[PDB]
Amino acid sequence: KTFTVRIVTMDAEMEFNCEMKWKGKDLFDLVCRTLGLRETWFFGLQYTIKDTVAWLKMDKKVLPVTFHFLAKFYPENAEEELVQEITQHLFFLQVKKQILDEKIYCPPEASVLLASYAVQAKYGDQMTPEMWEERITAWYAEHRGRARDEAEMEYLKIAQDLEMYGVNYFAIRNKKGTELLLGVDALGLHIYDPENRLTPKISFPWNEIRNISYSDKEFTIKPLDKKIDVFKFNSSKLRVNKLILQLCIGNHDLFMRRRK
Amino acid sequence: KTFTVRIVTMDAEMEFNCEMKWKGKDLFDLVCRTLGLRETWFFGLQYTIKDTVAWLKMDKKVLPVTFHFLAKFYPENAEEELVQEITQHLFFLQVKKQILDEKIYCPPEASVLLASYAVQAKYGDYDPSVHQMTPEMWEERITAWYAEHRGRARDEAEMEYLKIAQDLEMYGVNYFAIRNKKGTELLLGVDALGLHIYDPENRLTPKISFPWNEIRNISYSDKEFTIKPLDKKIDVFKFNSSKLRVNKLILQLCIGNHDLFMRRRK
Repeated sequence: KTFTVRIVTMDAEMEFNCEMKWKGKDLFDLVCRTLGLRETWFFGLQYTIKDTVAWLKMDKKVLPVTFHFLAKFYPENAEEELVQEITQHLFFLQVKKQILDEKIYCPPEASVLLASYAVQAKYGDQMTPEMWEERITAWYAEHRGRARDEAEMEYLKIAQDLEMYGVNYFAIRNKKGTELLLGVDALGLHIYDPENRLTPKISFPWNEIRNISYSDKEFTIKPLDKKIDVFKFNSSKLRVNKLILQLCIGNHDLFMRRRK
Repeated sequence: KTFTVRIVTMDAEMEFNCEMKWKGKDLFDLVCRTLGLRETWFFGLQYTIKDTVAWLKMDKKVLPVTFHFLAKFYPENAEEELVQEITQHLFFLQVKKQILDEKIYCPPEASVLLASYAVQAKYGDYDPSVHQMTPEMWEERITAWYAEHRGRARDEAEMEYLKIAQDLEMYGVNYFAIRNKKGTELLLGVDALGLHIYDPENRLTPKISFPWNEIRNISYSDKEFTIKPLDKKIDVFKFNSSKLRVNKLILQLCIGNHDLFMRRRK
C-alpha cells in the first residue's frame, strides 16, 4: 500500500510513506502540506543522474528512495514574494549555503553584513497552593510562541542584490565555437565570458524574447526586436539541455505573472 | 559534539543532529522552525515512561532517541486560534487519528461528514478532481506551465473537519482514572474549559465541572489532589490517583490549560 521515501530539506532528513500508485505531484504536495507551504511553484524534488541535476516528474509514478527538496526557481523580490515564513526560511538556508560555499560571489562588506544577519537568525534569546500560583505566573512568560525571523528576510534582501544570485550557469559554445556561459534566471537569458560570471556580455529579458527553439544540441534565441540578431548556441549534454529548457519555461512564466 | 534525534510527527519522520549540551527548548524550537510554526504553545515533544505519557522538559538537557511532536493543549475555538495553516494541519491529523481510533466518540452522521472532509483535505488542496522543441512547442510549454503550477491552496477542508470535531463532547479532554474520598471510582477530565468529574460509564457528560475561572487553587500532596472552588458555597473536591507519573502529567495539563483559558479571556 505504501513505501518509504527519504526527503532531504535544508533543515532535516525526513521520511514519508508514499502510496504505491502516487505520482510525483502527490509526493511533492504531501511534503509541502507537512511544512505548511503554499508558495510551492519555487520548489521541486531533486536527484542526480550520473553527474547532472534531475528534477522528479509530477505526472510520472514515483518508482531507500531519496529526493532533495530544493528551490528550482528564485523570487525577483524576496520581501514581496516570500509571504510565508517557511518559504523565507527554506530560501534563507539554501542561499546561505551558496554564500558560504562561494557558489555565489560575495564582496567583503556584503559578506560581513550577511554573516551578522545569519548570527541573529541562529539565536532567539508535591504542589502547595502557593506553588500552584508560582507555576501559573511562570508558564505565561515561558510559553508565548516563536517570533517571525526577520533576520532571514534581511539576509535575502542583501543576497538577492548579488550579481550571481539565482542564476543557473551552463557551459555553451556559440556558432564560431567560442566557449561561453549561459545564465538562466528570473530576468531572462544571459551570455557570459567563461571567466566573468558577474557581468553578462549579452542579456535577453523574458519580455524581449519572441521564442526559444531547440534542435540537435543547438538552441536558438529569437529576439522580439528584428534589429537584434538571433543567438544560436550549442550545449554538449542532452540531460543538461532538458534542464535548461525546464528553467527557461518556469522563469519565463514567473516573470510574466510578476508583470500582472 | 552532536547525537541523532528522531522526531516523529503525525504522518512523517524527521531526524535532527542535536548538540550534546542542548536543552529541550533548543531541540523543540528547531522542530518548530523546520515546520515554520510560531503558534508553538499548543505543542511539545512526547515520549513514554513504562506505559505513561511523558513530555520533554524545556530547561533540562536532552539526555535512537525518539520524541513525538504532538499537541499537548487544544484550542477552545479552532477557526479563531489556528491562524497558521501548519497549526491547523497538525491538529487535523492528530484529531483525525483520535476519531478513527474511537478515542473521541463520534455519532454516525458526523462520522460520514468528517470522512468526506478528510477525502477533500487529502487531495482538494492541489487537485480539484480530488484523485526536440520547436517555437510552437515552446509556446505550448509556456501555456501548459501556468495551469500546472498554481501553488497549493490553503487546505480549508481540514478547518471544516476541526469545526465538526470540536463540537464532540470528548474532543480535547484528557481522561484519568481517579477515586473520591468515599472511594467511588470516577474519571477526571482535564481540558481547555476546566476540570470535570465523570461517572466511568459516561465520558460524554460530566457530573461536576470546575471552570478554570471558578477555581481558587489546586493543591497536590502524596496521591491526593484538592480542588478549592472560588465560591465558598461549593464544597472542596478531594480525589486520589494511584500512579505518581500520571499525577505529574495531570498538574502539567492543569497549569497550561488554566493559563491558555485566561489569555483567551484577555
